[PDB]
This record gives sequence, structure tokens and C-alpha cells, in this order.
Amino acid sequence: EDPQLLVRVRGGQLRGIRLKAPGGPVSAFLGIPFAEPPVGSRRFMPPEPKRPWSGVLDATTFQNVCYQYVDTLYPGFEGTEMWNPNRELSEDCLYLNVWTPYPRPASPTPVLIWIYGGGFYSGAASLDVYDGRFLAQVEGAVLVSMNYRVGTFGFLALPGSREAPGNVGLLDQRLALQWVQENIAAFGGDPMSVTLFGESAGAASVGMHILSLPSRSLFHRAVLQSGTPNGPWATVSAGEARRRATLLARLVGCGNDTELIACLRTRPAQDLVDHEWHVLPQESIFRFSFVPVVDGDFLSDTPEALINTGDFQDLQVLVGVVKDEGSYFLVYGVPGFSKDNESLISRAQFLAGVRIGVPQASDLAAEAVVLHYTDWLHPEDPTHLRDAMSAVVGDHNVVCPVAQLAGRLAAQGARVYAYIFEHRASTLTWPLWMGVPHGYEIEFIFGLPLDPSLNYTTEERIFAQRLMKYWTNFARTGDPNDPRDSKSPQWPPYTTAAQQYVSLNLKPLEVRRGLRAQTCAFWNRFLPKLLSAT
Amino acid sequence: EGREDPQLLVRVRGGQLRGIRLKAPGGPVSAFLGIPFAEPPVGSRRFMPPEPKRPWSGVLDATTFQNVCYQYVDTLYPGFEGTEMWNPNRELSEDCLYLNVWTPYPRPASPTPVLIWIYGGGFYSGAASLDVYDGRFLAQVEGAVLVSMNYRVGTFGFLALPGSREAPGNVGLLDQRLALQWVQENIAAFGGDPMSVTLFGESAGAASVGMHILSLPSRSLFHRAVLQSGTPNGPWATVSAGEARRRATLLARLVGCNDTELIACLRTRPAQDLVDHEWHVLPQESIFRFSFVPVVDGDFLSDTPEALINTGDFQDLQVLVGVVKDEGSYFLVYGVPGFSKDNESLISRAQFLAGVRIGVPQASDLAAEAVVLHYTDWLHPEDPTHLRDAMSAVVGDHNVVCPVAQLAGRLAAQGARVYAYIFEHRASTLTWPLWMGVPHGYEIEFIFGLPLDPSLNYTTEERIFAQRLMKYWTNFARTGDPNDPRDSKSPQWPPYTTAAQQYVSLNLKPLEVRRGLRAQTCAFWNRFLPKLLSA
Ligand SMILES: CCN(CC)CCNS(=O)(=O)c1ccc(Oc2c(Cl)cccc2[N+](=O)[O-])cc1
Ligand SMILES: CCN(CC)CCNS(=O)(=O)c1ccc(Oc2c(Cl)cccc2[N+](=O)[O-])cc1
Ligand SMILES: *[C@@H]1O[C@H](CO)[C@@H](O)[C@H](O)[C@H]1NC(C)=O
Ligand SMILES: *[C@@H]1O[C@H](CO)[C@@H](O)[C@H](O)[C@H]1NC(C)=O
Ligand SMILES: *[C@H]1O[C@H](CO)[C@@H](O)[C@H](O)[C@H]1NC(C)=O
Ligand SMILES: *[C@H]1O[C@H](CO)[C@@H](O)[C@H](O)[C@H]1NC(C)=O
Repeated sequence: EDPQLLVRVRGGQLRGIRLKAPGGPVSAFLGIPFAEPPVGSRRFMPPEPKRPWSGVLDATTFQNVCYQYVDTLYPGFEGTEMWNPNRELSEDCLYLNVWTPYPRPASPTPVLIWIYGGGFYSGAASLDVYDGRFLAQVEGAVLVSMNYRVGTFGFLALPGSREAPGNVGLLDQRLALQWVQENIAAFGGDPMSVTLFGESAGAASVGMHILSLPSRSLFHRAVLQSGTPNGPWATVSAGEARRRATLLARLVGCGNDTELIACLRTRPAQDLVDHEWHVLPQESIFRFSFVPVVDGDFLSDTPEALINTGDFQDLQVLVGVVKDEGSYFLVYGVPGFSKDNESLISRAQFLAGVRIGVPQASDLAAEAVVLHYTDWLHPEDPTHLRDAMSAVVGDHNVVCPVAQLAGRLAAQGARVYAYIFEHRASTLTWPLWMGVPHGYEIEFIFGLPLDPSLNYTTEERIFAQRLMKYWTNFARTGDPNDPRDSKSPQWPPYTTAAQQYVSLNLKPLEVRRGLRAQTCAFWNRFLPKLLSAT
Repeated sequence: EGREDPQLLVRVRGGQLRGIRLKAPGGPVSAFLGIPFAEPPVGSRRFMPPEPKRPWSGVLDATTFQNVCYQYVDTLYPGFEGTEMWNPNRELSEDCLYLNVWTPYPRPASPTPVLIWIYGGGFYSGAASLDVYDGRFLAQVEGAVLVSMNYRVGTFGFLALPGSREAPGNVGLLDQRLALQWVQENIAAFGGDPMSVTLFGESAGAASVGMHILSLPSRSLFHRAVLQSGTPNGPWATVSAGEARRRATLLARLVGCNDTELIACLRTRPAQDLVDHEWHVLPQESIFRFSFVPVVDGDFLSDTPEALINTGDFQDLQVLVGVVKDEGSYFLVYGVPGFSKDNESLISRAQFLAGVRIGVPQASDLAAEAVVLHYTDWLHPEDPTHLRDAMSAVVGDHNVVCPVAQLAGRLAAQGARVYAYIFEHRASTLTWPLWMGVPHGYEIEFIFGLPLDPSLNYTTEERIFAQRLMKYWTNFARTGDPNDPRDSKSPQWPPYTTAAQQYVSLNLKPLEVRRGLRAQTCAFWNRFLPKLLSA
């Protein structure tokens, strides 16, 4: 019985497992319940804290993945499968994971909390690319990740009703954060230094914790990778959430709010997932059926209203995007695209794909987009059209949303560091044309190249160490810069005046100004005036 | 006769002419100045189409320049060379339909390609007698026969009550066409070749050339065309029948006046009264807008220039088109607050927003917003120097560079042989401030070969450059191709095509070929704005 693996939290005793990382052992505690199983009558409802337990709870194993849609576009292809659930699916899924160094830290140690993405319809903390052992071993960090309910189970809402008020998936995350405040000190964690980081939908969630006051006393710093709470996909209005929820009930055969949610509770999990996609208003990509809702509760107003007016004086944030944000999505709806060919498109297919990548666009707004992205030197050239299609999706959904957030935060007192990630993995399985797709910086942040058996290059390994350093230095201090290291060029704060950001890749840090400034001005400043002239 | 130079006596359909032996740096040239080509359009002929000049008796003296067509005279910078050089240099009169001819001395042995100059000046000003239009250098150095004509400008040239007979409009254009017919009948008497005639003009003159390409009766009067910083399409060169009526009607009121009665009362007005109120009929506060310009009458212009260029066949048409590097700057000091030739014109963001509305007067609030968003540098949105240069570029692109791009793009796609250039050299002798770069109209002095004049204090490189330009233009006149046949070692000037969008830079350095004529920005003006404005 290893006493390093024995921990007492407020709910009872836990037994963890000693895992081997390349540089040494780490203490892992996997499958720790933080809520009562949100099953039966608890479906669609806010989570409740986990009841105390007897004896020693076995926390040596990953728990079940929250019930969710499992992707089928490319069956058995490692590029898509690496994101699919690697455990059994269950509604009973509210568990978190903790990695610490072995032996347990003597001094209180900065805490990183990871929130996965997956469009708020999917994801799990058990995925191999979320393995916290590397950051724990190498950087001596304490790393936490939770499962939260996705899809209908986490975000279906009849706004204003008591039995489906919406945003419960976000409340799951909030509860896990409270759990860290109450318990992390027992793992050697510092509850007075908690950094949230997340990617895509996870970055958006982190964003919403910034914007929801009850979450604010539970963390001190934030990192948003390729996702924002603002933007076209991360939230819906109370009106639209209600429409979709009502439609889904209709598709599965279902006080009218009360009776409707009751019939839904009798439905087998897979029955809801079966029709989950059928409630989107238009044919689209980068749109998800059940996402956070502007309830006037978790989110008092829209994310844009909130960032446009909020006071972010004592906040420190690290934000960024990968080089080819939109490429991944094209194969998932835009005719002409595939991972099995170069995806060279005609002008016709480019026009058609623009109504899909910008589903909310009027005829005139989509005309504006097509005219902005066409290279008038090569207006017909297939390679340019394919690359521009991908840029439209990435800019509309990620890059410009990010630029807007970085800008509003910086102006209103927040401390901001911005990056773009430009290194394509040598082990990447998607075709060359997709470039550096949405989500492929993650494996580097988490330290995976340090595992010899993954066959990353030495340079990639050296690079992963650099990134773990930036992230953890940022966690320690709110500044990704090494504190006593001179040489290695400095990473400056993003500001509204100078708009400085850096490129993360194999070469030394390079400072650039303006994050797609002209193009984002088009999305962030002009288009809203246009669509509002409809 | 008896004792005069026998090389200066010539007969044309209207009678005998005595010209003058002018000195040019390289040798003598013959000038025939002030040849009348129409009956003086005065009295009850005001606003009417020109009638052909009636034969005279005796030998008409053609040694001096004739009257300048009655016009507004610029008062912004009194005595300043940069404006004055464009002002009338002869007496102002409604009796002003005269043309000038320069030929080699003695007159050429074989038929020589003819060049016809059409001056610009916004259809409200201009004269063929300006120093900068001196054909003596082209004639001496290239052996060219050069013809320039006066045509009516302003109200007298373009006031129209469309559909009426007393003021059908476009009579200024008909003045030009009559001179073209004059050249057809008479130029061979000077040794010119009537079957090889190339029109060339700058600004409004260029637009005029464009109108002649688009007007059936003009088409048999020339063979090749050059358009310098102006197009028949675009925001300023034409007005609809409706708008012209509104402006004629308003100008009548402002001077105290059934279309017959109205027009008859205008004919009673002293010419200066019509000129004094000419600017007052513009619908909005603007720059690069002129009150009386060609109208779409469905006669001279059977439809809008835009329609015509989009749907016309232009096989076997050869055109040279181009622009200067800073088309817009000149206009800013005449209307956009913050701009002056006497300071650096560093403006604020506020002044930029105000200025956009003035330089794009026909834009809704949203269209104006789009222009500001497109032209703003978002890395430095408040930088006075960028804002100043952006203002210039907004005006220049909207009015010239993008209409020229559209023109070249349509003509090329529809069969024409098109050659395109950008003129990038700032004259060492330029009196405008540096910030204005290479302004509208400052390629002209080089095309005409003024630097060859020793007393003008240009540089040796400017002299050589000027000579290169005269060769391009004259080679194009002769062949339809600006390249020297022998000189193949020197870099070639490729045709402009839709596929490759090639044009050349014209500066002190050898020809550099570039691709795309403000391709991205012009997609905004030419493709997107018309969609936006119509909503
Ligand atoms: C979380 C990290 N990420 C990195 C690629 C892995 C995948 N999650 S993700 O990036 O949100 C994501 C990616 C592709 C998606 O395509 C679909 C699909 Cl599968 C079904 C229906 C509709 C669409 N669509 O976009 O219209 C959806 C979500
Ligand atoms: C043809 C050669 N050109 C070269 C610059 C010389 C001058 N003609 S021009 O270029 O059309 C020209 C230039 C500026 C002008 O400004 C004025 C003026 Cl002067 C008076 C009243 C109103 C405005 N305006 O634009 O609003 C007018 C005509
Ligand atoms: C390289 O890594 C792979 C796993 O991706 C492993 O299976 C293999 O044994 C390693 N070396 C090779 C190429 O055999
Ligand atoms: C040219 O230069 C001389 C001085 O060498 C000067 O007197 C003359 O006025 C100048 N001419 C012009 C037109 O600038
Ligand atoms: C590969 O792309 C092409 C179009 O460029 C298309 O034929 C096909 O849908 C894609 N892949 C396959 C084999 O389905
Ligand atoms: C030039 O100076 C400033 C711009 O630097 C401008 O505001 C002003 O109007 C101009 N001065 C004059 C004399 O008009």
C-alpha cells in the first residue's frame, strides 16, 4: 500500500495509481466522482455534489465518457478516431482526473485545469492527447480534467423552465472547479493559483467562466486555444434553444414545459443522439445543435455584450489559433472536399460552400464574402479556391472571434498574450492540404512527443518542451516568459495599439503585428452592419 | 503671294491657309494654328450641334492660337504655376471652334500616321493651345502629324434638355466628331494619312475618346485609341437624361429662366452668367464631379457606357490605356477639408470619414462605411499619413484606376488588343508638394516631349525618358503596337489580357511588367459596390 497513492478528500478516501512517464513516475487519480450521477430524473438538470462514500474509492482507472454522438465519416482512421470516446458511454459520467508528481509536491503547486472541446456534443477527459502525466512529471504541475455533459444531456434547454434551465454542462464544469478549490490542497495543489485551459468548445467554456461571475472566484488565469465564447457557434439565444428542444421532442415522439421534458426523460440515450443533428436551422458546418444558451443566468447577456462592456482589470489570458483553423471541417459537409484527395474545387463549389460555411449569411453577405476571399489575380484557380474556402471557415468561426476577444480584453484592462501555432505534426495523418488543422497543437502542449514510442522527431520533442514551459510559466505567473532566462526572444503582451502576437513553430519565437487585421475588420466590423441591413 | 515661305501655304476644303515655321530643339516644324472647322456656335446657335465652317475668301492667317471656349477659370491658387498651366491662355469666347495642326518641316513625302489630341478638364474647361499640349516636339522628333481641336465645354457644350431640338446635349462631343471628319477630308493636304488616325486624350479627353469608340458614327473616323487617366464608364463622365434635365432646369432658374421658351431665354444670357452658376447645380457636395458632361441620350450614346462596354464587340480594335500613380491627390485640395498644397495634409480619422462622403458623393451610409473599412489600415487606423494617402487613393480608385481596370478588362475579354501602363515618374520640375506624388495629368508633358525643350530645366534622364514615351505612343499610332519592331533586346510590353492581367510600369527605369491592375481593391468597386448600392 503506497502512501503516495492514498489521498483523503472531503468525500472520503481515494486510491490512485503510480504511472510511468519517460522521466519518472507520476501519481494519477482517475475517475474521481464530483457529482451525483445525473441520470433518471436528474437528466437535463443542474449537477448536485457527490455524497460522501465509505472505505477507499478505487481511482486508478478512467471512468465512462458522457453519452455522445460517435463520429462515422472515416471508420477506423486514426485522424478521426483519436477524438472518439476511448471508454464506455454513460449518462453516469461526472468524474474528474488528477495528475500530480510522484512524490506529491511538498510546496503548494500551481494547478492547470483542462476543459476538452468537441462542439459541446462530444469529448472526454480520457483521450490520449489529454494525458496529464507529461506536464506533471516534467513541469511538476498539478493537472486536472473533468468530464461534463455534452449534447442534449448537457445543453438542451427550455429556457425559463425549472427542469431543463440549460447550461447544465457548464454547471458540471463549475462544480468540478469548486471541487478543486475544496480538495486540491490535499494533492499538493495550490487552490489560490488555478489556471483554466481549453481548446475549441473548451476554450469557449473557459471563456464563459470568465463571463459568469460565480465562476470567477474559482480560477485566476485562463488559456483559450482556438475557441471563444463570442462568435457564431458557441451560444444560442433563448428563443433558438427553445425551438430546437421543441423540435427534438417532436422527432422522438414527445404544464406543457414539464410534460415535454418528462417524456424526454423516458427516452433511451441513443434515441436523443439519433436526432441530435436534425434540429439545425440550415445546412451548415461548424454549427452544433446543443450549445450554451443566453439564459440571463449563467450568461446574463450575449458574450459580445459581455466582453464589450466587462471590466477585466485583474485578468491574465493566453489566446491563440492554429494555422489552418477551417480545413478539418470542410470534409464534413462541403461538396468537393475529402481527406483522400487534394480537394481542388471549381468556382461553383466555392460559392456553394460559402453558403454552408456561413449558413447565416444573406445572399448579399455571402456575395461580400466570396468577393473578399477570391484572389482576383487567380479567380478560377482550384488550389486558391480550396485554400480560401478553408480560410473562410477558420476566420468566421475561430480567428476573427479570437481577434475580437483579444482586442476587447486588452482594451479593458486584461493582460493578453496571443499566438499562432504553425507547426504541422510529422505524425499527422490528414493530407497535406489541410495544413495545421483545428486541434493539432494539443498533442504538443500536453507533452506527447516526449514519449519515444510515438516516433516524433527530436526537434518536435524539443519544441513540445518549449510549449509546456510557456503554458506552465503562464500558469505560475500569468506570463509565458521564462522569468530568469535571457536569450530566446521575449513574448510581448497583445495590445490594441500594437496588436503583437507570436508564431509557435520550430524556429525561435517571432513577433508579428495584427492578427488578420484587415480580414477580421471585415468580419468583426463590416458584416454585422450588413446582415443587420436585411 | 510672292515673297512668303512656299512650305507654309496650304489649301483645305474651306479655303487657303498660311501657317508658321516654328523652331523646335531638333529643327523646324510647320504649324497651322486657329483653323476654323465649324460655324461659330454663337447667338441662336448656342447649345446647338455644330454646323460645318462655310468657305472663306483669301488666305486665312493660321499663325496664332484662336479663342478658348468659354469656361470657368480656376481661382484656388492665384498665380501658382501648378494650376495656371491648366488655365486658358487665349481670350475666352463662344466663337472658339478652331483646330491646330503641326507637321514636319518640310511636310512629309509619304502619308504619315496622324495623332489627334482631345484635351481633358472635366468637360468644363481645357484648350488645345496650352503649352503642355505643344505638338511641335512630336512632329519634329517622330515625324508625326498632330491635330488638336477646341470643343465646347460646360453649359455651351453639354447643357441638355434631352429630347428637345434646341438643346439635345452632347454638342461638345459633336464638335469633336466634326473635327474628326475635317481631318478625314483635309489632313492629306498636310501630308497626313487619313486611313491611319489615332485618338489620344487625358482625363475628360480620354473619356471623350471612349465615347467615340462607343458611338457608331465616330467609328469610321479613327483606327486606334489611347485613354490616359479617364474612361467613358465610371462615376463622373456621364449623367442620365433625367439628371441632365434637372441640372439644366435648375441652372435656368438660377439665371432667371415648354423647353423652347426655357432654352430661348438662356440664349439671351451673357456667357459669364451661365459660367458663374455652373457649379451650383451639383446634387451633393463633391469632388471629381462636374455639372455638365455627356448625357445618355440614346442617340450619341445609345445606352450607358457600362452597358455598351459590357456587351460590345471589339475585334480589331487597338487601345492603349493607363493611369498615373496618384490619380486622386490633385482633387483633395479642391474640396476635402484638411487638404492643402501648402502643408503636409495630415488628416484625422474624422476628416477621413467626412472626406469619404465627399469623394464618394453617391454612396449611402453603408456603402461609405464599406469604403472606410476597406481603406482603413487596421494596424494603424488613426495614422494621419496613412489616412491622407488613403483619401487620395479612395478618390483616385473610384474615379479613374477602377474605371480604367473595368474598361481594360471588358475590352480585352471582348476581342480588343489592349495595352496598359501605370505612369510612376514624378517630374523634377513639379510645383505641387511631395505628398501629392505623381498627380493626375502630369504624364502629359512627357508624352508631348516638353523635356526636350532646353529652357525648361528638366534632367537628361527626363529627356531620354520623354523620348522613350514618344516612341511608345507613336509606335502604337503607326502599328497598333507600342513596341519598337527592331528593338527586341529591350524589354517588351505585353498586351493586357483577362488571363494574365499584365501591364507595364513607366518610369526612369526600363519597362517592368506587373500583373493585376489594383486587382483586389477594384473587385470592391467594380463587383461589390454596385450590388450594395442597389439595396
Ligand atoms: C475537439 C477537437 N477537434 C479537433 C479536430 C476534434 C473534433 N471536434 S470539433 O472540432 O468540434 C468538430 C469537427 C468536425 C465536425 O464536423 C461535423 C460532424 Cl462530425 C457532424 C456534424 C456536423 C459537423 N459540422 O461541422 O458541420 C464537428 C465538430
Ligand atoms: C485636365 C488636366 N487636369 C490635371 C490636374 C487639370 C484640371 N482639370 S481636372 O483635373 O479635370 C480637375 C481637377 C480638380 C478640380 O477641382 C475642382 C475645381 Cl478646380 C473647381 C470646382 C470644383 C472642383 N471639384 O473637383 O470639386 C476640377 C477639375
Ligand atoms: C514507431 O512508433 C510506432 C507507433 O506509432 C511503433 O509501433 C513502432 O514500433 C515504432 N518504430 C517502428 C517504425 O517500428
Ligand atoms: C531654368 O534655370 C535658370 C537658371 O539656370 C532660371 O533662370 C530659369 O528661370 C529656369 N527656367 C524655368 C522655367 O524654371
Ligand atoms: C475527392 O474529391 C473529388 C472532387 O475534387 C470528388 O470526386 C470526391 O468526392 C472526393 N473523394 C471521393 C473518392 O469520394
Ligand atoms: C493644412 O494644415 C492642416 C493639415 O495639416 C489642415 O487642417 C488645414 O486645413 C490646412 N491649412 C490650410 C491653409 O488650409
